[PDB]
Amino acid sequence: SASAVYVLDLKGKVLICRNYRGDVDMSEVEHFMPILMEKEEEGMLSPILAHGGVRFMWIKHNNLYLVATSKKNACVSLVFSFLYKVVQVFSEYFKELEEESIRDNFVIIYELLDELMDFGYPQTTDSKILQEYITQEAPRPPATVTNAVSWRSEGIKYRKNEVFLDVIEAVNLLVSANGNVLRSEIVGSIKMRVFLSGMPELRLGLNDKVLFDNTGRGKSKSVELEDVKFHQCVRLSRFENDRTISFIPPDGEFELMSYRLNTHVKPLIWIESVIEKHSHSRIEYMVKAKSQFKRRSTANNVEIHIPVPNDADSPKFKTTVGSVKWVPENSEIVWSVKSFPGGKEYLMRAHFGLPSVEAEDKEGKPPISVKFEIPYFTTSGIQVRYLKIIEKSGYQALPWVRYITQNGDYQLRTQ
Amino acid sequence: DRKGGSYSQAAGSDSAQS
Amino acid sequence: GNIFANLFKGLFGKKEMRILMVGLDAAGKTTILYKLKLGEIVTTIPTIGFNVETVEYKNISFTVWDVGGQDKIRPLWRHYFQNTQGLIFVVDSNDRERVNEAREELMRMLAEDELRDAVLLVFANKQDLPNAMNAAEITDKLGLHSLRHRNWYIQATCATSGDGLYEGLDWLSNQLRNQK
Amino acid sequence: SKSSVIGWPAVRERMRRAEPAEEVGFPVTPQVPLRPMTYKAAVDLSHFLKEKGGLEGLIHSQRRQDILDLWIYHTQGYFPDWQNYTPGPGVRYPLTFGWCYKLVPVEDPEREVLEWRFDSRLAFHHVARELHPEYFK
Ligand SMILES: Nc1nc2c(ncn2[C@@H]2O[C@H](COP(=O)(O)OP(=O)(O)OP(=O)(O)O)[C@@H](O)[C@H]2O)c(=O)[nH]1
Ligand SMILES: [Mg+2]
Repeated sequence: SASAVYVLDLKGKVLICRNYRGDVDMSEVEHFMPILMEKEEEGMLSPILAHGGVRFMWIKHNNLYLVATSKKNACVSLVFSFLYKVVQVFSEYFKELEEESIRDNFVIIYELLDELMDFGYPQTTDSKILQEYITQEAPRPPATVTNAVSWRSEGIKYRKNEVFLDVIEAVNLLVSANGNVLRSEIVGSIKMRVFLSGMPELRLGLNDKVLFDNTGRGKSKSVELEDVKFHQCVRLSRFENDRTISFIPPDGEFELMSYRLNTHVKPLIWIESVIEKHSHSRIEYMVKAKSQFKRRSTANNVEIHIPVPNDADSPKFKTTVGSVKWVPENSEIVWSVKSFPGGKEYLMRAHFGLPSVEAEDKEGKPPISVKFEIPYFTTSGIQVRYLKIIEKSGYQALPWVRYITQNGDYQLRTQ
Repeated sequence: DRKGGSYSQAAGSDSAQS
Repeated sequence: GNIFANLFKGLFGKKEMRILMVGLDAAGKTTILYKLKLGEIVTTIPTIGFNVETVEYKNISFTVWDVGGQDKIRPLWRHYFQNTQGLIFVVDSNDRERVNEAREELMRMLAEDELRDAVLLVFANKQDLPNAMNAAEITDKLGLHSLRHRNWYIQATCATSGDGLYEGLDWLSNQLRNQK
Repeated sequence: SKSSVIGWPAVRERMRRAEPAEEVGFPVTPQVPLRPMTYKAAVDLSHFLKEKGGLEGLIHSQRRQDILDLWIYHTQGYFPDWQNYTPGPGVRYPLTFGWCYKLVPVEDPEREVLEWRFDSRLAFHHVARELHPEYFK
C-alpha cells in the first residue's frame, strides 16, 4: 500500500516521483536523505525507513535508491516486489540503469509508471507485453493482459522454431577457517530463450528423483532438488498433481524453473593456503589449489581471489600455472587461471612487504573466493528427459539446451 | 561453439515411460 | 495422357483425405471438433443436427463431419456413409450404462457392407475423471480385436487438456497415407 | 549399426566376465543427443541382442545390467532408465514398452536367480504397464 513511489539520485535529488494515493505529502522526501545519512552513520540504516507516521521502504539501485513512501500498514513485501518489477522493466526498456536515461526518457518513463501501478496496486508487469502498449518512439491494449495467458503474446510468427536452454549451475561452498565446509548448497538455474511461432505449451520432463520414484524408475541417477521454483507460465496445479511441468514458454529469454538442493559431494576445487606473515617484516602465501572435479571437464576462467594485506606493497608471486595479479583497488591477490584441467594442482608462493609502523585499526580477514566456471559439467547429475512442444497448427521444433557449471557462494574462510 | 558448454538438443518426452 | 500436373501438385502436397465424427451425445464430439479446428474448449448445445468442418494438418485437409448420438439421429448416420473415406468413433467411458449402447451402435454401424474402406478410429473421450478406464479395458470390453479386416487404433484424448490429439492425427495419416 | 555391432562382442565379454552376484563427475559428450530409448529403438535393440546372442539366458546381475545400460547409452545416447524390470517375485517384465528382454526365475525376490529371456509379446503386450498402472500413469 505505497503512497508515492519516487526515484532519487546520489545527491538527494528526486529524479522522478509519481504519487499513487496521495496520502503522503511530497515534501517528506526531503527528510529521507538526512534520515538515511543518520541511519548509515549510526548503523541503523535499513531498506525500510520511517519518517514519523510515514515509512520510506526502498532499495538502492545502480545509481539511485527507489524510495516509495507509504503511510498505512502496507505490505512491505508487496512494495519490494513492485520495486523489483519496476527495476526489471527499466532494465528491459533501458539498457543502462543510470541518471543519463532518467533525464532523457521521461516521456516513456512517466507513462510506464502511470500504467504499472494504480492506487498503489500494480496490475501489469510483463516487459514484453508492456512494450506493445507504451512506446518511446497509442493503439488498444493487447488481449494478453486481459486474457489468462499474460506471458505468451498471441500471433507471434517466426521462420524457425528454436528454443535455447541454459542449465546454469551455482556451486556455493561455505568453508570455515578450520577446513570444514558449512554451507555447501547448489542451486539449479534453468533459463530458456524460447523463439518459436505461436503459443506452444511446453511439457518439461527431467530426471527428477521424485518423478522416478513415482513412475517406478527410482534406481538411476535422479536429481533430488529440495526446492523447485517454477515460473509464472508453469502451472502449479500440474506440478502438484503428478510432477507435470506444463507451461506456455514466452517469446525471449526467461527463467522457467530454479532448482535448489543441498550438496554432499567433495568440492570441485580444494585450496590449501598458508599465511607466513611476519610481524611487520614480510608475508608468505603458500597457496595450493587441488581440482577435485572430473578430469574431462575444464574450468574456464578460474579466478581464485586471495585476500592479500591491505597495506602490503612490493609483492612478488611465485606460482606454477595461471596469471597472478594483485589489485590495489580490491586489496587481494587474484589467482587468475584461463583454463584449469580437472585434477590440476597449482602451487603458489606469495611474498609481499609490510610497513614497519602498525596499522591504527584492524581490517579483518576477507574470505578467499574462487571464480571457477567449468562448462559442460552437471555436478548435480540432473539431465533433461524431454520437452513436449505442442502447437495447435503443428510444427517440428528444434529445442536446444546447454549445461554450464560455475561457482556461486564458493568462498573459503580465512584463518 | 560457445563458452560454458555447447548447446545440446532436447527430447520431447520420456519415450521409455509410455 | 500426361500426368505432369499431378506430379507437380504432389511434389508440394496434394492429398487431403476425409474423416467422420460419430459418437453418443455429450461425448465430447463437438468439443473435440472445436479443439481440432480452433484449439479452444467451446461449449455448445447438444448436436440436434450435425457439424461439418475441415482440419488442415500435414498438408492434408481432414474434413470432419460431426454426428450426434441422439436416438432419432442414430439411424441418420447412414446418410454420411455415402462418399465417406474415414470414420472416427468417440467412446464415453464415463457412462457405464451407455457403454453397452455405444458398443451396440458401433457394431450396427460396422455391420454395413458399404462402409468397408473406412478404418476404425476409437477415441478415448472424457479422459478427465478417475472413473475412466485404461486404453485396453475399454477395447477389451468392446472387443475391438474381433473386427476382422478392420484397422482400428485406440487413442485416449482429454477434452480439457487435448493430449493425444496429435498422436491420433498422426496415426490416422499413417493409416490413410501409405507413402513417405 | 557398425558401432553397435562392434560394441556387442566386447559388451557380452564384459558381462560374462562380471560375476552374476573411482572417478567423480558427470561428463556429457558435447553435442551428443540424450533422450530416453524409444519403443521402436528398444524393439530393434532386443532383436539385435537376440540375433547376436549372449543376452538370452544370461544370468541377471546388477553389475551386468548397469554395464549394458552404460554401453547402450554410450553407443546410442539412450538414457539408462528404460532397462527396468517389474518387481518380483516371479517373472519381471520390462518397464519400457517395446523391449523384448525380460527376467524369469532360474531355480525374497532379491535372492531369486533371474535370467534374461527374449519375449516377442513384450513389444506388443504392455505387461509391465498392466501390472503397475500407477507406475505407468
Ligand atoms: N468438463 C468436461 N466435460 C467433458 C469432457 N469431455 C466430454 N465432456 C462432456 O461432453 C460434452 C461435449 O458436447 P459437445 O462438445 O457439444 O459435442 P458432443 O459430445 O457431440 O455432444 P452432443 O452435441 O450432444 O452430441 C460436454 O457437454 C461435456 O459435458 C471433458 O474432458 N471435460
Ligand atoms: Mg456435439
